Amino acid sequence: AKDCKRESNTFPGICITKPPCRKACIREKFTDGHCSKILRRCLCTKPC
Amino acid sequence: AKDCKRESNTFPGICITKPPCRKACIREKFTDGHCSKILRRCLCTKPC
Amino acid sequence: AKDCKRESNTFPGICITKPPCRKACIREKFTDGHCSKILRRCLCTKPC
Amino acid sequence: AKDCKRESNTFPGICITKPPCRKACIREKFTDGHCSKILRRCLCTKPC
Amino acid sequence: AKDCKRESNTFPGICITKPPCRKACIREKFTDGHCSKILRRCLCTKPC
Amino acid sequence: AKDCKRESNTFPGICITKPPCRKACIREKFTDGHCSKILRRCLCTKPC
Amino acid sequence: AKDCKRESNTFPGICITKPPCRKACIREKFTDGHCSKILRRCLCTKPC
Amino acid sequence: AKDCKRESNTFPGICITKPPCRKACIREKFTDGHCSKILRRCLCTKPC
Amino acid sequence: DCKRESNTFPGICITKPPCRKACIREKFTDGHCSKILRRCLCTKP
Amino acid sequence: AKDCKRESNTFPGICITKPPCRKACIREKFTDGHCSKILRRCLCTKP
Amino acid sequence: AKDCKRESNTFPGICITKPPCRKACIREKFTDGHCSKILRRCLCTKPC
Amino acid sequence: KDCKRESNTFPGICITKPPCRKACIREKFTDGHCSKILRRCLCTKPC
Amino acid sequence: KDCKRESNTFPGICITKPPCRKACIREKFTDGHCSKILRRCLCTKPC
Amino acid sequence: KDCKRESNTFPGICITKPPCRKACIREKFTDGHCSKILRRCLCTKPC
Amino acid sequence: AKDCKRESNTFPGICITKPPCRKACIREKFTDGHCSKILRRCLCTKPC
Amino acid sequence: AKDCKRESNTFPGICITKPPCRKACIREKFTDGHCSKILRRCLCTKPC
Amino acid sequence: AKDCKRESNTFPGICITKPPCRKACIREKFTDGHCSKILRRCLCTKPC
Amino acid sequence: AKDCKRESNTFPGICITKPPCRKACIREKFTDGHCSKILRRCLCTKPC
Amino acid sequence: AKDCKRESNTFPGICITKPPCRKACIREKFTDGHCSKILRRCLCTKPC
Amino acid sequence: AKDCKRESNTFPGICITKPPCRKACIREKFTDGHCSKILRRCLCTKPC
Amino acid sequence: AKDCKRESNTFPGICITKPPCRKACIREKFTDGHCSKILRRCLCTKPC
Amino acid sequence: AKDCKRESNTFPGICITKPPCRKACIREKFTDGHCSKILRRCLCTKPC
Amino acid sequence: AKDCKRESNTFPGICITKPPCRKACIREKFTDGHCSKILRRCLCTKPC
Amino acid sequence: AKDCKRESNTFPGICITKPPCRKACIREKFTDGHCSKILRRCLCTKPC
Ligand SMILES: CCCCCCCC(=O)OC[C@H](COP(=O)(O)O[C@@H]1[C@H](O)[C@H](O)[C@@H](OP(=O)(O)O)[C@H](OP(=O)(O)O)[C@H]1O)OC(=O)CCCCCCC
Ligand SMILES: CCCCCCCC(=O)OC[C@H](COP(=O)(O)O[C@@H]1[C@H](O)[C@H](O)[C@@H](OP(=O)(O)O)[C@H](OP(=O)(O)O)[C@H]1O)OC(=O)CCCCCCC
Ligand SMILES: CCCCCCCC(=O)OC[C@H](COP(=O)(O)O[C@@H]1[C@H](O)[C@H](O)[C@@H](OP(=O)(O)O)[C@H](OP(=O)(O)O)[C@H]1O)OC(=O)CCCCCCC
Ligand SMILES: CCCCCCCC(=O)OC[C@H](COP(=O)(O)O[C@@H]1[C@H](O)[C@H](O)[C@@H](OP(=O)(O)O)[C@H](OP(=O)(O)O)[C@H]1O)OC(=O)CCCCCCC
Ligand SMILES: CCCCCCCC(=O)OC[C@H](COP(=O)(O)O[C@@H]1[C@H](O)[C@H](O)[C@@H](OP(=O)(O)O)[C@H](OP(=O)(O)O)[C@H]1O)OC(=O)CCCCCCC
Ligand SMILES: CCCCCCCC(=O)OC[C@H](COP(=O)(O)O[C@@H]1[C@H](O)[C@H](O)[C@@H](OP(=O)(O)O)[C@H](OP(=O)(O)O)[C@H]1O)OC(=O)CCCCCCC
Ligand SMILES: CCCCCCCC(=O)OC[C@H](COP(=O)(O)O[C@@H]1[C@H](O)[C@H](O)[C@@H](OP(=O)(O)O)[C@H](OP(=O)(O)O)[C@H]1O)OC(=O)CCCCCCC
Ligand SMILES: CCCCCCCC(=O)OC[C@H](COP(=O)(O)O[C@@H]1[C@H](O)[C@H](O)[C@@H](OP(=O)(O)O)[C@H](OP(=O)(O)O)[C@H]1O)OC(=O)CCCCCCC
Ligand SMILES: CCCCCCCC(=O)OC[C@H](COP(=O)(O)O[C@@H]1[C@H](O)[C@H](O)[C@@H](OP(=O)(O)O)[C@H](OP(=O)(O)O)[C@H]1O)OC(=O)CCCCCCC
Ligand SMILES: CCCCCCCC(=O)OC[C@H](COP(=O)(O)O[C@@H]1[C@H](O)[C@H](O)[C@@H](OP(=O)(O)O)[C@H](OP(=O)(O)O)[C@H]1O)OC(=O)CCCCCCC
Ligand SMILES: CCCCCCCC(=O)OC[C@H](COP(=O)(O)O[C@@H]1[C@H](O)[C@H](O)[C@@H](OP(=O)(O)O)[C@H](OP(=O)(O)O)[C@H]1O)OC(=O)CCCCCCC
Ligand SMILES: CCCCCCCC(=O)OC[C@H](COP(=O)(O)O[C@@H]1[C@H](O)[C@H](O)[C@@H](OP(=O)(O)O)[C@H](OP(=O)(O)O)[C@H]1O)OC(=O)CCCCCCC
Ligand SMILES: CCCCCCCC(=O)OC[C@H](COP(=O)(O)O[C@@H]1[C@H](O)[C@H](O)[C@@H](OP(=O)(O)O)[C@H](OP(=O)(O)O)[C@H]1O)OC(=O)CCCCCCC
Repeated sequence: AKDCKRESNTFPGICITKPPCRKACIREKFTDGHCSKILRRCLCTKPC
Repeated sequence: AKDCKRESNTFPGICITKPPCRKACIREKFTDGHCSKILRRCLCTKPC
Repeated sequence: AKDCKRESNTFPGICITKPPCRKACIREKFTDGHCSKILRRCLCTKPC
Repeated sequence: AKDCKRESNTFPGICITKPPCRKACIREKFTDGHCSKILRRCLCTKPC
Repeated sequence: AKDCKRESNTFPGICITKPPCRKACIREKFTDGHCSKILRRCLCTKPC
Repeated sequence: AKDCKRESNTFPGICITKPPCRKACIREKFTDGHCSKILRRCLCTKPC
Repeated sequence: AKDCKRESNTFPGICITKPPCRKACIREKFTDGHCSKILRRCLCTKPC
Repeated sequence: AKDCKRESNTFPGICITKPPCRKACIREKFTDGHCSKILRRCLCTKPC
Repeated sequence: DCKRESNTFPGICITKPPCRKACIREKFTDGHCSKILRRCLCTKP
Repeated sequence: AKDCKRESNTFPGICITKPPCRKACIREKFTDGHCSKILRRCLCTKP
Repeated sequence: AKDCKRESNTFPGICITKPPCRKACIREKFTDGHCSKILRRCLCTKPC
Repeated sequence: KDCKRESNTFPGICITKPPCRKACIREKFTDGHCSKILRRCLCTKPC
Repeated sequence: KDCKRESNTFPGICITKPPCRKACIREKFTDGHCSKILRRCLCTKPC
Repeated sequence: KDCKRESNTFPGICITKPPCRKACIREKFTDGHCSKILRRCLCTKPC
Repeated sequence: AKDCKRESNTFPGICITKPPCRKACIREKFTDGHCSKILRRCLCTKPC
Repeated sequence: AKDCKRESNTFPGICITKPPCRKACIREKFTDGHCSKILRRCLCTKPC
Repeated sequence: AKDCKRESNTFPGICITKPPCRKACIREKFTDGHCSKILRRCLCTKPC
Repeated sequence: AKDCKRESNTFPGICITKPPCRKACIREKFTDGHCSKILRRCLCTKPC
Repeated sequence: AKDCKRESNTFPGICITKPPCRKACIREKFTDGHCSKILRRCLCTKPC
Repeated sequence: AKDCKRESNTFPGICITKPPCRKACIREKFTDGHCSKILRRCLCTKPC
Repeated sequence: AKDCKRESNTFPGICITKPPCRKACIREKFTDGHCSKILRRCLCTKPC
Repeated sequence: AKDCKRESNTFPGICITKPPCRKACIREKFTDGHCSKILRRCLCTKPC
Repeated sequence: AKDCKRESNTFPGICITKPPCRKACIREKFTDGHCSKILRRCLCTKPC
Repeated sequence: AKDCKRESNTFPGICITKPPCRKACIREKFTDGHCSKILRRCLCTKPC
């Protein structure tokens, strides 16, 4: 069972590396964040 | 804009109608559930 | 669930990053904006 | 002036004709509803 | 509140982005213009 | 070389013949109505 | 050369035979009328 | 409804844009010209 | 040879003799029914 | 109505555009030529 | 946001529904099991 | 095979294996390799 | 409404209703009408 | 075929056969099946 | 409540009327035969 | 060539794989069963 | 529930009726032949 | 010299890779098997 | 086994019927040719 | 020009890189092998 | 095994058939020419 | 190696065919010009 | 006007930040070096 | 004045960066090599 997921509302650029997307997701009260594989979107995750 | 989303862990088959996927997601402590477009998965949603 | 969606009327080009589409949607009396997955269109959103 | 659009949360089955989807959308405080052409979803619309 | 629709009689090329189709429709006494997704036609709209 | 068209909101079933679709469109303040070719929808038309 | 063509505005039924479709076209200020191949529509023709 | 139409006799190739087919129709004593949807033919329209 | 649909034929073309006479009145040499649409198709040189 | 139609005999290729079939069909002593939509046959026509 | 993952060694066929793969993974000392999206493989998951 | 999971601690792009392998051992894994296309640091440990 | 079934005894194309109605009554039905498009003799009787 | 009629008690859209078959049995029919395109619950019984 | 269906192997033409197709199906030890709606095929039926 | 086929009367769900529909058809005194192409129906077959 | 199928090598035109396709298939050492539903191809069949 | 073709009677799942379908077709006394592009069916082949 | 395939090099037009493409492929020392379904290409086949 | 082409009969899974597909095709008496662009199949090539 | 390829600099229109594009590439000192699949471009090829 | 690329400053409309775009780039002191695949822009190239 | 653009020929790895790409482009006789949005390519820019 | 393109025959891995693809292309008697945009293939270029 993976965590929930919602695209970041504060991430401005194109998700290349994981640490930058995690930093923006933590502002949105998420526990982690990673880049989408194809569209390169910053996806925030949290235990649901 | 959306809310937190995750695939259903308890949905048995193909998601075609919404009520069967909604009832499975509410049992998983979610608020709603809808069918994915192509693979017809039962995606559970809840406010983040 | 999701918010109410509509395509932007003032967005100039191709939706590649979020900030250019969010600002164009906010000027259209919306609350947020994001890019369409394939056609890369600026989609304006706001709570129904 | 296109309306804002969102998929119905209450329409159970597959959208084939307009009246059943329009009934579920108007019940959700929307002004109209129509079927998607390929996937046959019930899309609710209301002015915005 | 869905608007009517008629293909533009003045659009000289292929509907690739929205602004040039919106401007060509306003000159035809229409209120909005959008591109058809497949054939890339400029479709004008107005309240009806 | 066409009129402004929009799908009917009151037509109950499948558009097979023209009169039943034309009557529902004139009631909707349109001038004429015809069946769509493939999906068999009642399309209301009126001069732009 | 080939005659100009337009679908009949006043044909009530399904274009099964040519005599009934031809009579309706002449009442619409046309010279002849024939049934379409697939969708069984009453097409009206006149010199051009 | 619609205007009486007939395929152009002088348009040289494939109908891609509207003005090139429109000009070939006005030279054939017509008022407008548009491209057919799938076969991409130059169709000449004029008021009946 | 050349082919054209009949304008004088009143109904569905089931047999050939009814369509053959209707085409001869149209100054054609023969008339036969289409395979599927059951139309009276006149033929002439 | 319609004009008398017959498949062209000189033109042996596949009817892609209208001008090539309209020209070669006339050289068979007809008045017009066009392409069939599906089979792309050069169909001759005359009154 | 994801657990430790490996393809099942005891799942015979192609993963279509979740219950068949989940039962095979638990017998392999795993906590869950889900189908891959494209290749439809039975992937077993357990907390790292 | 082993149990696989993407590294939570690798900072950049997985260019070579040793840097990702060390970062996975600090996450209590036994090995790590680069993803073939996206160049991610995937940690591996025996299940 | 009534229960519907295509006539098994009607010989040809359903052009007018009375010929199809007579054939349906012989099949222990109450009425029969021609279909819109295919012109079939469809029998009707109360379920 | 058997005498068919659309169900007057089936509320939604016919997708699977069991839910429509039960509605037709309550309507004094023997079986029920979905229409192929419109997905309507058709009730069948021996004429 | 249908019977066992199989397409005729002896019908030589297009299934226009039913008596010609029913006769050819009886020679194939089938009890009945009817025309298919769209493709106009001779379909032979018999109790399963 | 083909066998006599009739849609299954006891198949509860939707035909994705052959074994589930084959067992339902053998249960109905048929010899084999397969999934239809589009509507995913379970079709029972047996030698005529 | 079907026989082995391969398209005819010698069928000259469009498969409209069955006997012309069956004749060309039997000469090609097949037992039967029928038309393809849409593309109107002559398909030869023989027991595998 | 194209081989004859028939759908597999024994292949359970959905044809994604060739080895699973080739193995099932070989057990059915066919020489080869492959996946269909769109519907992902297992099709067996052997010399006619 | 399946035959080796290569597109025809001498076929002049658009592949509609099989005999024109088969004759062209045999003129190139292939054994058979067929028309591709969508783009209508003349494809030659020959045992590898 | 282009070589004769046939899908590999022995390639295990998804064609990501070329050398794994080349080695399998050379073993099958072909000269080279490359991956199909979308479906990622191993295609064996050799002079016709 | 594909030849060295470059788009034609002199081909005027949309590549439909091979001879017109092949003739233009021979003028440009190439050995062969074919039409691209989707965009219908004239691509000149020659041995590397 | 690769040349530099800049959009044409003088190309008026939409890049459908290559010859018009290549000629417009030579007037801008470039060596070649070609259309973009999707946006149909006239991209000029010359040795950088 | 717009500056010419070309991918770097000496930048050895994947770009993430701008300064490393600018230094590589200036060595290649360019005036600036920015990195592509998605593919992370070091693109060199200089006035045409 | 563009060059001729051909995919590398000897590039073993995924085309991530350009210098590795250039080396593989120069060994194949090409002048330069770059990575493809979507499929990340090593394309070799040389003057025609
Ligand atoms: C040439 C253009 C062609 C269009 C290319 C289509 C462009 C395209 O592929 O991106 C679209 C997007 C995928 O985008 P992307 O890969 O970046 O995002 C992934 C995707 O959302 C998965 O569904 C997620 O897994 P899950 O759901 O949480 O389990 C995954 O989350 P995670 O696992 O990483 O945490 C995400 O990374 O998905 C679609 O909408 C289907 C499009 C339908 C395309 C239908 C094609 C048959
Ligand atoms: C590249 C093509 C493939 C892309 C696949 C990408 C799959 C995917 O993500 O859904 C998109 C589409 C849904 O089609 P569908 O007609 O049901 O839904 C329409 C679609 O969402 C349009 O984008 C909407 O317009 P817009 O957004 O407001 O502008 C339109 O709203 P409106 O007109 O009523 O206002 C909707 O009706 O699906 C496919 O194209 C093929 C399905 C594949 C499986 C087919 C199974 C039958
Ligand atoms: C091959 C591409 C397929 C993608 C779909 C193609 C993309 C798409 O949007 O489809 C619309 C199509 C239209 O069908 P339909 O004939 O009913 O509607 C016609 C269509 O809107 C034309 O564009 C209209 O002309 P125009 O615009 O005013 O000039 C015409 O009006 P008029 O001329 O009579 O006045 C209308 O009659 O319906 C499907 O095929 C859905 C089948 C889905 C099957 C549902 C189950 C899966
Ligand atoms: C791939 C594109 C083709 C399909 C989509 C095409 C959809 C579309 O564009 O509508 C046109 C067609 C109307 O068919 P229909 O036979 O009623 O009308 C004919 C048609 O309009 C021809 O184009 C006319 O010739 P032309 O143009 O004036 O020279 C001809 O005039 P005439 O010369 O006889 O007097 C008319 O008779 O409708 C379908 O094909 C639906 C079949 C699908 C039904 C569903 C089947 C599953
Ligand atoms: C195989 C099944 C075919 C049966 C279906 C064939 C049915 C058929 O023959 O119609 C032509 C249609 C394409 O015609 P196309 O879309 O270009 O032209 C439209 C068509 O004529 C409509 O009927 C018109 O509406 P209406 O009627 O006046 O109201 C419409 O007028 P308008 O709206 O623009 O003003 C026209 O735009 O189909 C094909 O030929 C595709 C060939 C596929 C390629 C295969 C051949 C290589
Ligand atoms: C059916 C048709 C078959 C042909 C379609 C062939 C297209 C194709 O299938 O590719 C996808 C394939 C497997 O995809 P598939 O969706 O089955 O498996 C997913 C994939 O392994 C992800 O990487 C996993 O996420 P993550 O990494 O752990 O975060 C995910 O785990 P989880 O989300 O469940 O936790 C898995 O479900 O993997 C490739 O990249 C091959 C190179 C692609 C081609 C590269 C082109 C350059
Ligand atoms: C192939 C493309 C062209 C189609 C031409 C092919 C010819 C064609 O159009 O077939 C029509 C055929 C029968 O139509 P037909 O008019 O003969 O008979 C009517 C039909 O059975 C309706 O379903 C009934 O409605 P309902 O019982 O009251 O609910 C009606 O009952 P009633 O009211 O009289 O008592 C009957 O009269 O219906 C199909 O199978 C759907 C085909 C899909 C149509 C394709 C849509 C594009
Ligand atoms: C979802 C997209 C929207 C729908 C788009 C497609 C719209 C469309 O195709 O309509 C089909 C619909 C009936 O289709 P549908 O499959 O739902 O209903 C079947 C139909 O009534 C047959 O006639 C019945 O057989 P029969 O008669 O007893 O022998 C059959 O009974 P059974 O075998 O199950 O027991 C029924 O299941 O009604 C029309 O025919 C209108 C003519 C349409 C063409 C009009 C041309 C003028
Ligand atoms: C995805 C779009 C759908 C098209 C897919 C095509 C779907 C397909 O493969 O069937 C062919 C279809 C049916 O033809 P047709 O009406 O002659 O045959 C009927 C059909 O087999 C039904 O399934 C039968 O009911 P059931 O099964 O026993 O319950 C019915 O038996 P019954 O009830 O009378 O006893 C039969 O009458 O005709 C076309 O070609 C559509 C034009 C397609 C050409 C498209 C371009 C013009
Ligand atoms: C538009 C026309 C649709 C008519 C489809 C009518 C129903 C139908 O026939 O489906 C088959 C087709 C392709 O499906 P698919 O690729 O899985 O199967 C192939 C197809 O049957 C070809 O016809 C075969 O070649 P041939 O015949 O031996 O020459 C080929 O065999 P081979 O070459 O490998 O040996 C098969 O692999 O699917 C669709 O077009 C629409 C599905 C999209 C989803 C539908 C949802 C609505
Ligand atoms: C969207 C459907 C529209 C109809 C498309 C009908 C389906 C269809 O056309 O398949 C082919 C396509 C591409 O296949 P793919 O790219 O893997 O393989 C290429 C393809 O075979 C080309 O035809 C080859 O060129 P050519 O012939 O030698 O000149 C080329 O050879 P080369 O260049 O490498 O040397 C091959 O690489 O695969 C799909 O999209 C399946 C989507 C369905 C997936 C269903 C998943 C559920
Ligand atoms: C669905 C997306 C639509 C397909 C997109 C298909 C588009 C395509 O084929 O290549 C473009 C893109 C490269 O993106 P990338 O950002 O690296 O390169 C940009 C591109 O060159 C633009 O043209 C430049 O803008 P402009 O012209 O000078 O104004 C821009 O330079 P600048 O502005 O910074 O100076 C460059 O950054 O590649 C992919 O999409 C990766 C495929 C992964 C996803 C595959 C898609 C399924
Ligand atoms: C229309 C949908 C896509 C059809 C693809 C049909 C075409 C096809 O199969 O390959 C194209 C593309 C690979 O593109 P890729 O980026 O790898 O390679 C580029 C491509 O070959 C261009 O055509 C080249 O330009 P040109 O031609 O020389 O001018 C360009 O040369 P250069 O500029 O670098 O020097 C190359 O870099 O593959 C997909 O889009 C699959 C994405 C997912 C699609 C799968 C959807 C299910």
